[PDB]
Formats: sequence, structure tokens, C-alpha cells
Amino acid sequence: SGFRKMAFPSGKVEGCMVQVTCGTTTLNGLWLDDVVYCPRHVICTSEDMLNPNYEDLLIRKSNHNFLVQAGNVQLRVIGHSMQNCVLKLKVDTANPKTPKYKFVRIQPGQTFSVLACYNGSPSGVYQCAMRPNFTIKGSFLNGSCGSVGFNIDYDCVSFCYMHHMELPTGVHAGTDLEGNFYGPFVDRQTAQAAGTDTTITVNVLAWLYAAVINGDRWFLNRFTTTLNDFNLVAMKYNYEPLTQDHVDILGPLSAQTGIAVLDMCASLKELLQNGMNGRTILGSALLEDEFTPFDVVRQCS
Amino acid sequence: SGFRKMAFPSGKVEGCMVQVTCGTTTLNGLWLDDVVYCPRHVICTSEDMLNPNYEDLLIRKSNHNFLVQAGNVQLRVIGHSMQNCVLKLKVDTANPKTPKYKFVRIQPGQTFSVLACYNGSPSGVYQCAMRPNFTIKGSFLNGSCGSVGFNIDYDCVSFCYMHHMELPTGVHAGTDLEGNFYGPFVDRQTAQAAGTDTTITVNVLAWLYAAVINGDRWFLNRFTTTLNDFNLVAMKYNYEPLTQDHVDILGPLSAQTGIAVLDMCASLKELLQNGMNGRTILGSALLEDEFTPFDVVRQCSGVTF
Ligand SMILES: C[C@H](C(=O)Nc1cncc2ccccc12)c1ccc(Cl)c(Cl)c1
Ligand SMILES: C[C@H](C(=O)Nc1cncc2ccccc12)c1ccc(Cl)c(Cl)c1
Ligand SMILES: [Cl-]
Ligand SMILES: [Cl-]
Ligand SMILES: [Cl-]
Repeated sequence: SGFRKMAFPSGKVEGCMVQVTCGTTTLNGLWLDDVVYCPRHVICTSEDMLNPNYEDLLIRKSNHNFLVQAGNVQLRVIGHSMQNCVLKLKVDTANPKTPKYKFVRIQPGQTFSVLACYNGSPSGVYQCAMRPNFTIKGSFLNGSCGSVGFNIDYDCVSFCYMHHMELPTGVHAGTDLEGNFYGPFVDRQTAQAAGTDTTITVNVLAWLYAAVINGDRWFLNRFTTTLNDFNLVAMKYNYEPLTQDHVDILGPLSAQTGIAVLDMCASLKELLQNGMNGRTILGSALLEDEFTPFDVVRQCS
Repeated sequence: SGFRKMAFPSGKVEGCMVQVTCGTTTLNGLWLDDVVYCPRHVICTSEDMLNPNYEDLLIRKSNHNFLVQAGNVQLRVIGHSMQNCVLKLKVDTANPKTPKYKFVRIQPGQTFSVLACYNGSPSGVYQCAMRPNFTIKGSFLNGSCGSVGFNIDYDCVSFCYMHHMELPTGVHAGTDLEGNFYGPFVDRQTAQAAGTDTTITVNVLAWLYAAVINGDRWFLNRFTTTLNDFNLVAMKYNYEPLTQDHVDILGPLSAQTGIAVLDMCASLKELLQNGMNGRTILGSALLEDEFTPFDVVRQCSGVTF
């Protein structure tokens, strides 16, 4: 019993964190095999932030301009290349702690663990979701660039995020491990704003199923709804539309608790209309949207 | 920016998790140097748990009754002994991944990271607080017994908790690493109930300081209060008393934000008597009490491990 926001154990990722210094900028790198991955903005100065030409800046760099430090050992950079917004520094030593890994690009609503680092040193691990507006609500300070987001698939680390920047609202933007940004963001100091965020409806439903599994039932009702009527209501509360894919994905939870998805959707509509009336669900006074259907099944079963 | 419930990096503890099997029971062990620590209830059957004589049950056991597995390697148990509610299995191999460590007993209100394990395999890490009623509101399934709670002090792991059982309300009970339970609990199948829980006041104040550091300041007011008047109000809402030690510990956050502790206490007092009025603090509609003052400073300044 119990329901917590739980991150994956970070050990496999800690053994990959290194410090990358270029000129006056110091950030984090991910050392996998003989390659260190990090945000390409590490090569940027004061003049090259508003409109940097990264290809031109990288051509002017030599391997000796990059200082890579793994613990107390300095790694020798023997090559450099760029893949989208990620810089790849080829090193002379393969990381002996390299776990079984994959690079995966995730979709909005998906969750992952974040290993927040400073100067190549892990300081904390927390749990995030990719927001529908493609930002993440992380907890990061200056120097956290290059910190990674990941999930663990048995004994395999799927790297899905690398932190690049903090937007003016305090939310965070970054890329997958192939350097492609999540969202309409660029690694330039140009005026950028996240779109209006919405609630991940499928995750709220998954979390309501977690609450039922844990013995919470006060919010249940005798109503059901059509998918379209549910979406018309949910949208008025800035909730993401619930697709047939989401209904199917909630199927196992629906079978386990005996409550149909559209039946649970009618409970959610009621909660949006009434609020919680001083009650909590799994110790929370707000509806939680950072647990996917897969997270709820893994944590409850 | 941002404020998350953040656990310590778990790597130093993952390298210590092993699987301990005795008869039909399989749970987790903590392998440090040449000793594996685990709950002594691993030696129990169904009848044994009801009314156990652990000294008598352990005397009947041999080293070969314990099956310890570290990854894919079976460790050889060369000794067994009991310290309070923890069983210590001496093994023939010292754990090469043993970090610098300490065994520490924590106080209620103190927070720690839990590495939830099943079959000696770490599956999740989460941050939680030792409640004033000595339970932890954890997330554990069958097989999680032996999972440990810890903090990281520079590069030294301080082990403070080992999971033993789940109470009928779904909350959790366990011991320090010397086998002494936190709270009035016993490792026997008998009727046990956690006392009425209270809110960790010093932690709520630390979290209000974290919200101010993040720019969320609607709850601040012009007022201050006495520690005496605040505690009278706190007792009424099932809040723990705030001591002069707590006021001193909140000092650096008070200096950083420009909000004296008794000034923040007057904000907390109004929040209790009037509610949030539809507003949230750090995206929460409830007052959060699982971040200590040290946790808020560590996160809002970026201390590494
Ligand atoms: C390096 C910096 C950045 O946003 N860093 C941070 C990352 N995360 C949190 C921070 C909190 C406070 C201050 C800086 C934080 C930055 C600035 C502009 C651009 Cl376009 C890019 Cl790619 C990167
Ligand atoms: C081994 C079991 C126990 O509490 N198990 C669990 C421990 N943690 C979570 C659980 C979730 C679901 C089911 C069982 C969970 C137990 C029973 C009674 C006593 Cl007195 C003791 Cl010491 C131990
Ligand atoms: Cl599923
Ligand atoms: Cl809440
Ligand atoms: Cl402090």
C-alpha cells in the first residue's frame, strides 16, 4: 500500500555523469562508452547567445579547448562533432560504468526521473513528466545544464532528456539525446515562451485508478459519459483531450478495479465541477497528472 | 527555479542491496563489508509471526539455511547473530562496493530517501519523512522488507531506516540499522495501530521559505507573533510545537528571504485559521511538511554528492 512519486534508482546514470568545461562555461556531460554528450551551448560566449552560429563556433574549436573531468580524472578529448543541439566529445577512455542503454524520444504526458547534477556531480533525483506544452517542471539551478532524464527498462537505461535551459516562467526546456528539442524551443537567448500548459488527463485517470486500488472511493459515482461529452467538459478546465488510445491504455486498470474508463471519466468530471470539498485523494488536495498508466501498474502491482 | 521532492542519488546504496532467502521467505538485505543486515522476521513462518521467540528460532537455524544472492552470485553465510529486530549474516566476501557509511537513528520530522527493493533489486527511490507518530507514509508492496532509508553526508551514506512491516492503515513501520523500531511497534502478528499523526511545523515553515525563494509570496503578511502564541494556535490544528532549536535552524532561510521566523509563523497561523482561498503554494493546495530546513537549503543552493 501507499502511493508515492517515485523516481528510478539513479546509480546507473550517476556512473555516467562528468563535468564539461569550455572556456568559462562549465556544465554536465553524459559519458557513455567513449563519447561524452552535452548541450552544444557550452561553446557559447557572451556575444554568441542571442544568435549563435553553432557550426561556425564548433569549427573554431580544438579538442584541447574541451576539459572533461570524470571524478578526479581528466579525460582526453580526441574528437568533437554535433548532432542537432547536442555536442558529442569523443574521448580516449570508454566509461567502464556504461550501463545497457538506449536513446528514446518521449511524447507529452510521459514521465521520467531526473538526476540533477552540478559540476558533473549528482545532487538529487526527482520525478518529472513531459508537459503537454513540451516543457518540464524541474528543479534546476545555474550549472544544471546537461542533467539527464531517464527511465529504467529492467537493467537498461532509456535516456529521454537532457536539460538545456530555463524559460522565463521558471519551467525547463531541453532535448532528447539526439539533440532534438522537445517543443518549439531553440538554444538561443531569443524571446521564448512556453504555450499555456494543460493537465494530462490520461495520467489523472491512471492516478484515480491508483487511489481506488489503495482504498480511496469517495470520488466514485454512478455515472458514465460518452468520450466526446467528457472531452467537451475536460477542455473547459484546460484538460488535454482523452483519445481512444488513452481509453485502451487504461483498460487493465479498468479490469483490475471493476470500473469502466468512461465510468471513471464521469468521476473526474464531477471532481472538476465540485472540487474536493476538503477531502484528499492519496494525500493530495489537487488532481495529480504526473503518473502514467504504466507507472500506476508498476507501482501498484 | 522549481521545487521538487528530491531524493539523494541512490547509487551508493544500490551497490549494497542483496536478496536474502530463508525457507519460503525472500526479502532484501543490506550488504556492508562482510555483513548482510535484514529484518529478523525472515526466519518466521505463519505460526511463528503470531507469537515468536526469535532467540529460539535463530538457534535452530544453520548458516546454510540462509541463501544470500548479490546479483547473480550466491554469497556464503559463515555466521549469524541478532541485534534487536535486525538479523546479521556474516558472509565470506566483503562487499567491494561498500561506501563510506554510518548507522544513524533519526528523529521525527527528519527526512530521508528510501530505496524500495524486491528480490534484492532496487526498483524505485523516493523521499519521505519520519512522521511524529514514527511511521513513514511509504509506498511498499510484499517483498519490500529490508529496503533501506538513508541520507548522504558529503560522500558518507547514513543508513537510518530498514523496512519491517505495513500497518492496517497502509502506513509503514521499521527500525534503525541497530534493529530498534521507530515507534511503539513490534515485529509480531498482533493488533498494532499508529498514533494520531501531527504536522511537522518546522518543515512547513522551511517549505514556505522555499516558496518565497521561488517567488510565490501571496501568503506573506505584515504580522509577527510570539513563539508562545504560535504554539497555542499550532496545538489546535494538530501541528507539532515549534521550539527555539527550530527557530535557530530556520535562521539562514530567514536571513536569505528577509522574513523572520516569527513573521513566517504569523503567515502559517493565518493559513491555518483561514485556508488557501483557492490559491496554491508551489503548486500544492495543502501545506507540505516533508522538506526539512536543510533539505530546502540543499535544493535551493545545489549541494552535490
Ligand atoms: C545556461 C542557461 C540556462 O538557462 N541555465 C539554467 C538552467 N536551469 C535552471 C536555471 C536557473 C537559473 C539560471 C539558469 C538556469 C541558458 C540561457 C539561455 C539559453 Cl538560450 C540557453 Cl540554451 C541556456
Ligand atoms: C512481511 C509482512 C508485511 O508487513 N509485509 C508488507 C510490507 N510492506 C508492504 C506490504 C504491502 C502489502 C502487503 C504486505 C506488505 C509482515 C506482517 C506482519 C508482521 Cl508483524 C511483520 Cl514484522 C511483517
Ligand atoms: Cl498498462
Ligand atoms: Cl496538494
Ligand atoms: Cl540550515
